[PDB]
Amino acid sequence: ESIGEIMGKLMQGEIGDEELSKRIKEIFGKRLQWGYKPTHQQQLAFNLDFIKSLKEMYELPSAFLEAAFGKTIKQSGCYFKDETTTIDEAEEASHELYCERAQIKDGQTVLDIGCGQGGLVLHIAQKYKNCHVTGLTNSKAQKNYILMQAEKLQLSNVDVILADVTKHESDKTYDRILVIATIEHMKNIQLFMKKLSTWMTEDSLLFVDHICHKTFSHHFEAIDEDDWYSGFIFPKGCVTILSASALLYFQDDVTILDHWVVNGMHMARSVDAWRKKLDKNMELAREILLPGLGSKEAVNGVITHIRTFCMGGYEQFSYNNGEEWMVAQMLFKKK
Amino acid sequence: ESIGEIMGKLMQGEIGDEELSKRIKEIFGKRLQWGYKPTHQQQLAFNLDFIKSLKEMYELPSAFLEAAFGKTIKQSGCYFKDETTTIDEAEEASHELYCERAQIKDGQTVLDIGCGQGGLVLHIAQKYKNCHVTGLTNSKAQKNYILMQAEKLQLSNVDVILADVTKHESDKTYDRILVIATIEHMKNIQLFMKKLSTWMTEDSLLFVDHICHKTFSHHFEAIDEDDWYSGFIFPKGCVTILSASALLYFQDDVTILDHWVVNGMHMARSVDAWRKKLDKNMELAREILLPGLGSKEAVNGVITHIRTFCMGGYEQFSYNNGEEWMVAQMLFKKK
Ligand SMILES: C[S@@+](CC[C@H](N)C(=O)[O-])C[C@H]1O[C@@H](n2cnc3c(N)ncnc32)[C@H](O)[C@@H]1O
Ligand SMILES: C[S@@+](CC[C@H](N)C(=O)[O-])C[C@H]1O[C@@H](n2cnc3c(N)ncnc32)[C@H](O)[C@@H]1O
Ligand SMILES: COc1ccc(C[C@H]2c3cc(O)c(OC)cc3CCN2C)cc1O
Ligand SMILES: COc1ccc(C[C@H]2c3cc(O)c(OC)cc3CCN2C)cc1O
Repeated sequence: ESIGEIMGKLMQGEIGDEELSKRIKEIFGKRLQWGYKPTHQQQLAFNLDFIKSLKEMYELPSAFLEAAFGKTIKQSGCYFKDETTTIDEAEEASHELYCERAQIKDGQTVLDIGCGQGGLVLHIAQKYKNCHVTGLTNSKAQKNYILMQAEKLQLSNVDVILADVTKHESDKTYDRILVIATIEHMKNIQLFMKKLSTWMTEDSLLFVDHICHKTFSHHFEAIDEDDWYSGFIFPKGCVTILSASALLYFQDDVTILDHWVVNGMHMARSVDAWRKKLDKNMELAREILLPGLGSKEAVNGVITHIRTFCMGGYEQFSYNNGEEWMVAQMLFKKK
Repeated sequence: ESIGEIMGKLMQGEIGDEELSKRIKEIFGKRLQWGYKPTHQQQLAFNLDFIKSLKEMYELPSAFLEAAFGKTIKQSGCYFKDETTTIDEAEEASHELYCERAQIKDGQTVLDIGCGQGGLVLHIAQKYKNCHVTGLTNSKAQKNYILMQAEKLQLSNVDVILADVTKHESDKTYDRILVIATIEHMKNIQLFMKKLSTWMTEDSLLFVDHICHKTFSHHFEAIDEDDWYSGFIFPKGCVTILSASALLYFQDDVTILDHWVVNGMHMARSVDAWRKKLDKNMELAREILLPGLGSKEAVNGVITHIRTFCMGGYEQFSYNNGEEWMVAQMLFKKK
């Protein structure tokens, strides 16, 4: 059983959902075997080795995005109160959670780093009309989308910075900096945190939300030759899954004030909703993508990628009733 | 079954070792039930609540001490390589571990806070003749003992500061600060850490060793009315057991560089050796104490206290093969 084989059957839609879930679950189970140590002594030795190594280091059309994701195209874990919470409500609930945890108050300058399609930017701007809300994104498409939404919603307190955060230089400081599902993509965390501190004053607060494992850190990459999933989903080996505590060791330039995690079932419910909505709008999605992609085969490839991401994400975050992979949140002030 | 009852039978030597161990083990088991939460979400909420609360806040004759403890009267967890390691060897092995983990080098100024009988002070002074080693203790007896030992061992590089560390004021800085089994007694940790930072330069390192639980923090005090042990051992409610990670949240003035724990079986072997040696020298011990104490009953009381401490300590640190309560160590530099 080779991976070239498994990829073939996967791309040809010949693996049933039940089998696909089972295979991915098995791959995550192996990640758990790799990460858990028999003693806390060894667990910390392993975790500290990961932290020390860290310290030495085509866009989807928005119409397609709107057909797969919730209303504000949130691309991060949402928050589900009820069994009946829709993805749209879940988006809103997690926006309000961030506002509370980050102590957003009317009149503050707010910076959202890696703002995506700007669901959070738009939420804060509308809710707090005296705040000035800046999103920062490296994507031209995202900037354009946010600006269009701000205009449609009669929001005058939004700007977007188009930039690679790791290169962006400014003397500007902000009362509140929010970093949502972005730190996972950052090559140099110590330098990232340091730069963020330079955009803060003594009164600023920094809020970070990231997917985590409760116990250990890992790069999102294949353990063994049998793992076809990790490299399929992330073909760059560029996503890091920090442990729930990893950022505690990155207080060179910022100091922790609070620390939470959100159980993984919330993220699981998120990716499940995306998957279902994508399945629902499958034909429309296929039509939307065809122009920009060329082939209907290249279409199916993109769709398979996204759907499998959702299928795998479900197994990942729901493992052990959400008590393995989950979401970590931290609040810091400047040193 | 009242506690007044249990204390009576205990002081009258009418509780067998097997029963005594069982009762204490049960008390610790209840502490575990109290500390472990069903989700990491709740575990952190509980742990952060403990950390936030923190941020709002007659001497035994040395001859007796020599008859109960190892050669250098180390009053902290030792380190046992073999089944045949004596308490004396265990003392030495943990001294060398500290020297490595704290990166002690010949020629440094070294400060040992809460230095006790100065086993570590004497070890560094003898091993590194160009170091200057200062112990700081609040006990006149300890200062006297260390000074006598330094004189006997022809050590010219030792001084002792007699002081309450929480009141001590000095402009003096040191290359290395060591804090061994002392932070557990500190009322205000944030202020303690802050003061330590003022005794450091950019080149200094701070090493802290403390008893911990791997998962949660707790005051060493009775949970319920059935716990006769906690208040017997520590009648002041003045000992805090931080979690293995708690000090990560105290980086206002210092930054973490490394983090370890030592499995609890080492501490268990420590208190067991003390208990056995005390049992061995029981008659001598009783004789030594009689002058300073008056009654032979007051003697038995002190001995019961110490022995029960050892008996309980064994159950505490050996719980789950040393994977509950254990020893945490951290290395920091100044901010
Ligand atoms: C997983 S998405 C999170 C989007 C948004 N925060 C949300 O929660 O929906 C990661 C975001 O970070 C952006 N990003 C990644 N690397 C970046 C970089 N170096 N500079 C700026 N933005 C970056 C991506 O384009 C995207 O907007
Ligand atoms: C558990 S003993 C540890 C002794 C020694 N470090 C060892 O490992 O054997 C705690 C030590 O801290 C000292 N101590 C406690 N509170 C203190 C304070 N406020 N100032 C100075 N020393 C203190 C005690 O007298 C004792 O020397
Ligand atoms: C295919 O495009 C994407 C769609 C949605 C997300 C949301 C989210 C997320 C959700 C997961 O379930 C996951 O699995 C490890 C990884 C990530 C990494 C980035 N972010 C934290 C990210 C994307 O790159
Ligand atoms: C009776 O006098 C003592 C003798 C030995 C110690 C060693 C050690 C220690 C060992 C334990 O096993 C323990 O149980 C929680 C608590 C403590 C607190 C202080 N220190 C970290 C401390 C003493 O106060």
